[PDB]
Amino acid sequence: SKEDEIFRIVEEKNVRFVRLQFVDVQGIPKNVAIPVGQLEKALGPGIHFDGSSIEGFVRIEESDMVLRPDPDTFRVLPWSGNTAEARLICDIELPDGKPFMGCPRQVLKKNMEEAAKLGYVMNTGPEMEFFLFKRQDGMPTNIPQDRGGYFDLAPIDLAEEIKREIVLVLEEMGFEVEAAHHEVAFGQHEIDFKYDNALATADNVITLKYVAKTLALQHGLHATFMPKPIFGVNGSGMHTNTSLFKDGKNAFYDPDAPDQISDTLRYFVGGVLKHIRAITAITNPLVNSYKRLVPGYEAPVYITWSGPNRSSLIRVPAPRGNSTRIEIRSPDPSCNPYLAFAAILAAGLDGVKNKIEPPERVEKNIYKLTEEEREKLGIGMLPGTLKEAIECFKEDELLVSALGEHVSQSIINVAMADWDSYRTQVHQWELDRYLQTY
Amino acid sequence: SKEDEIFRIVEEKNVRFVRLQFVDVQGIPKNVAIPVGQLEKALGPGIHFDGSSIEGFVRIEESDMVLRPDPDTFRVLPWSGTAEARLICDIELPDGKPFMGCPRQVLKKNMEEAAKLGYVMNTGPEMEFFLFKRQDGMPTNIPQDRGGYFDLAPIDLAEEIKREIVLVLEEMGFEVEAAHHEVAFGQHEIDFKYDNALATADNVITLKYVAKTLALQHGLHATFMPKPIFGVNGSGMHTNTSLFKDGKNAFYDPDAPDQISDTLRYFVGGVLKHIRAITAITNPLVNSYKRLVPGYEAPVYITWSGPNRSSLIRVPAPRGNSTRIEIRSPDPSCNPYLAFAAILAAGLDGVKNKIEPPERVEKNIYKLTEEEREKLGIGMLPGTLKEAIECFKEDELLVSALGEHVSQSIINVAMADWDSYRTQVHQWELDRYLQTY
Amino acid sequence: SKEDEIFRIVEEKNVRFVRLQFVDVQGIPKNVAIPVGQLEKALGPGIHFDGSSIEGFVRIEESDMVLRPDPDTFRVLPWSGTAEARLICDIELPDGKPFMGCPRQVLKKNMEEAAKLGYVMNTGPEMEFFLFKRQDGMPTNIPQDRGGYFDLAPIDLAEEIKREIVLVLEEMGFEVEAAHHEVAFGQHEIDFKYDNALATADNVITLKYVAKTLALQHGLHATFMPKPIFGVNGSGMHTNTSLFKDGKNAFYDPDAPDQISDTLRYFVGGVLKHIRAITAITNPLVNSYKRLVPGYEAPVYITWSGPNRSSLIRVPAPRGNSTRIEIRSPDPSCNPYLAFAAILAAGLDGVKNKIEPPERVEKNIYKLTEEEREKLGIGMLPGTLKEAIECFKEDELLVSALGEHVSQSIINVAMADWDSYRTQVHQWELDRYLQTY
Ligand SMILES: [Mg+2]
Ligand SMILES: [Mg+2]
Ligand SMILES: [Mg+2]
Repeated sequence: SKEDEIFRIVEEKNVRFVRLQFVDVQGIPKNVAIPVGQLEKALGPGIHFDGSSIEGFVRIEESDMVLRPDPDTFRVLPWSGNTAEARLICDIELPDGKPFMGCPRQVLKKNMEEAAKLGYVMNTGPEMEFFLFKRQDGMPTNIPQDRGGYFDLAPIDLAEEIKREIVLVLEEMGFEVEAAHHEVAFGQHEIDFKYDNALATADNVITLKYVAKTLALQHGLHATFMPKPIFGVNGSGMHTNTSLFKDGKNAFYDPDAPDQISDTLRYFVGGVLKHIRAITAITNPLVNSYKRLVPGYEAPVYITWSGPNRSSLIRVPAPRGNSTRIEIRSPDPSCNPYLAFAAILAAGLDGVKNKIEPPERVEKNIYKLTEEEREKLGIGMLPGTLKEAIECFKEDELLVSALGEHVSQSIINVAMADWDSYRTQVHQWELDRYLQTY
Repeated sequence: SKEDEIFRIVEEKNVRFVRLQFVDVQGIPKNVAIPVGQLEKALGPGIHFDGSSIEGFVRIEESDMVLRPDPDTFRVLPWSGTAEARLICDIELPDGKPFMGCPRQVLKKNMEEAAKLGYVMNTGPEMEFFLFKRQDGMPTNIPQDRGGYFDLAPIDLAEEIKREIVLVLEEMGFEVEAAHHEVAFGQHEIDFKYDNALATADNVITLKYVAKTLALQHGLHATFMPKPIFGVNGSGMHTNTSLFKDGKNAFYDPDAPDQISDTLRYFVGGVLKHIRAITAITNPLVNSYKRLVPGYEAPVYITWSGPNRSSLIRVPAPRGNSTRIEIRSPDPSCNPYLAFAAILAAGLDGVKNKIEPPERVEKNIYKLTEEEREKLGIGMLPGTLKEAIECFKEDELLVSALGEHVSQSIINVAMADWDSYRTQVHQWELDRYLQTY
Repeated sequence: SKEDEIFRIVEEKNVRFVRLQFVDVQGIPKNVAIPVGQLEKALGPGIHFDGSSIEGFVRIEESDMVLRPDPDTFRVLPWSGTAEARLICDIELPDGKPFMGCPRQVLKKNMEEAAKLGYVMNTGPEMEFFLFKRQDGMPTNIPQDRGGYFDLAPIDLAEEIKREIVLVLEEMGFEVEAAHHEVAFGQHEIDFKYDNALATADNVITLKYVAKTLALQHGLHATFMPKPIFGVNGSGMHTNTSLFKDGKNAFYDPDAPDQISDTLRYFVGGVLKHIRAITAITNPLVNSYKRLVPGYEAPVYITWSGPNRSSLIRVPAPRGNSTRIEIRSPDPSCNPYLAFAAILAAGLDGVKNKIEPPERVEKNIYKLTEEEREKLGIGMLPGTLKEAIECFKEDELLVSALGEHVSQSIINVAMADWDSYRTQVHQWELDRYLQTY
């Protein structure tokens, strides 16, 4: 069985500790370290723990929970020197064996199972943008490690060595990396890995953030997936490439169709656009996410879909065949990948199941359009603030049902907690603008 | 004539310079210094100047304007040298036509419309302000002391400067009523007697001028910013208002319940009707809405009541020629000329059309639940500056009273501040997300 | 095939990453790092990427491009780790059509046109560059030493790093000819053997990459900026050029005077004809014209001569298969692909139409008077970057050879730099005028 190979690897690689990973609703990694002597117990009945101290999980009066590891996610952490360490991505179950409704990974699993009913397997291949910042007195800052730009090369790109270190580590963990390059903003970078099913890709996203932040710390740096850490430079975003597969073939490809795109592609897009306002509360979960998604500026805030036009929200790149896909450009890397993929799959399937026609394509540069011109074309915009998107998310009956009322309420609780604090704040901008004059 | 006494004062006090004061749409004082030899020219044909560089005035292609001083506003600045004086001015065009973008002219227009019905509006504002330290010649938001409400020295470290301000004000003709330390650190309040809206607005601009000037002489910075420090009280310009007709207080009616005339209730009904749009004038800054925060001890909930200090409109105890309402939503950063005009037009709309106000609310509105407020139908003010500007655009009455020119200037400056504020990355976001994400 | 040997090298040298190199219109190197597992995909269908964020490439609405590597350009970077390799790429569109904005494709096109007549252009540039100190991790313009021409240690403090660069270059297949300290402080020059224009341009981009990378490893900053220090020499990319037809040097003719063929003179006549417009390509920066200053020891005067090192075009002594002309006006900051293409098209226009060059000038052109230069009809290059861009707009031949797309990109970036440069208030102006005016 799978558990036999796990213990075979432990004896050979001399693994002495296993980390039992999972995420809260926010997507922040959590783990318990156990000696390898408890591994038999962890893979059997599971390791109990107190969930009342995890964000958006359970209450104090019913706090006992259980970690149910996923055997396939077993990897050895390469940065271990005598004394190795391994990790297991876990699901959360209740003491009675019932799956915990609030576990984000279980949510994606549920939505993937529903998609399997209809014969669809959603593949996702995200484009992770991130920043590398300096540390000052052991504390992270928002100072770029280099002042380079798009596709730049050393000596303008000062992070070639650490990016080479990150990619190598990932490959050692079974990743198939496709490309790595310096992004537009100062000290911004992008690592792209090969598409996979939603669950494996989500596990990979959480893993990549762990590896990136870890090695950056070893270099005296700080990696951050925050959407808009610096004002005046490009924000980091998570362009999510998506495609549906059915009967082993790309369900989005249809050679006998215009532009060689099937009606399934169009209906999937129609559903995603139909719910995009509510989805943004998931894919752009921070107050800071809307300082990148700002109306009226060079950002994918205008609800449109087009061909290879990189100013719309949903792009349809040139490749066809088994590479036919759609690129959703609104999400940013701070989102919970399990919940983001779940919300996109739910909306897209709602479009396929119900034959939701998408709007006309907009092959023009939407960024250079006038508000009057946008009104004539009926182009709407995404929520402007976090509170705006949460209100939109509350009303989407399909999304709340697809994510579960437990998860949905936790997302609303943490968001409105951040907002109620942010709206009361007095920022430096207000002093710099009014203090001398008034 | 008035001009003759002005020159009598000049020779006695040996005034050598005269400042020609006015304000842009934002309420910021503007002035030109002319030698006393040019005073005869100013009080006659006026002094020409360039209006293209004043906020919300005229374009570059038709920029020549004329300052027309109001002789009643002549005062000698008590900080001499080489004495100096000042004149508040109305802005006119070269052809003698009044410039309908001038805020002071706007108030004059709405008051003339009130005079058509025989009404004269009186106002008396409670001016809250902060006294902050200067660091390297630049102003800061550090309180000059760490005292509180009605505190006495040594806790109150600004007694000597408040004594100087009140003295200067009284020398300038003010009838000061009281001064005291306010709730927040280094916060204070000076109250002066009421007067007609035009007089009171001139007093408001003068008080800020006197307070800010003397604060500078003491190495401090007086600011009328609404919410300069997070976590402490904010500055609020409570505005007491009353209408007078045929010499008597139109808000008083001894034969009525609570001795409140129907003109009072109708006036309140109209103010509450337009209060969502008035807030763009009375609370014009982005920072204004860090004091007018929903769900906190702040006059955010649209209600009117008696002496209950938690409602938006308060009707204090005094009756007779002292009957008044107190509007507590404004803050000191508003343009007093525009704020009084917007309140006057809205209140007269209530009287003109007999707009019944909602039921009073004498309970503690701050301690009500969101569920309780919905049962009583209590609404809220705009939450942000954009929200209020959007409500101000749709108010056809207010835009017509203030004038399309002034209204457009207000919208332009507000959306300018907003488009800059909404794109900023603030420290709060880095403190909240940088370490974990 | 070539692809088979690439994978043979990968296994032996244990290469794990491959960089896909190219350049924007400005000549700045750009690359994408792909794991060696993706190399099979790159050499087949190619690697797609976004071209909207590359300078002077494509718009946002049609941004999907494809990198198509040239297998001949595969080299292993001698600074290993975890070995790394690189491939120079041509940019194509998703439909397989070549992107006519790609500078490397432009040179290819003009070379194909030269092949139509049986000509192959050869180039060998003399690369002058500076070695500067780093302060707080940022580059500076402080010379690493204070030495001069052909100076030896300890005066020359960059012997160890030049030894490293040449070693790396030779390991990358370069045939290095000589290296030495140049005139200015911390200035140096490395010369490598000539080759065809495409090969040599790849060598130029590689040399700057190797020089700048190793300089960083030693804590320095190598810069190919034309005039980074006022009062010392500037960096110049003398460009030796020759044409080959039927395997022999087309510029050599033993039966002719000075053993110079008519093809040589006609080629020179065409280059001089368009040299005012070529300068926008060969000297593309504002800073380029602080080295090309009229009235100083700099190749500014449009002339051609023999081995006289003061003319714009020099015909060195070697004949036979070494007959060449040396164009001394360019500087290292130019895009070598675009510079070689502009020179080729202009020279072929001279050969095609038999354009007679002006009389040679074998005297010291720098020591001539403005009066003397007018008698001989000697012209001058553009004085500023705007002057050269205006001359480049009117050159219908050059714009057609480089292509309307690349030409427009060049004009856009140049006028962008100029509109920013012309509005600046420089320190020189404050030093000259602030105290007295
Ligand atoms: Mg990107
Ligand atoms: Mg008070
Ligand atoms: Mg030389």
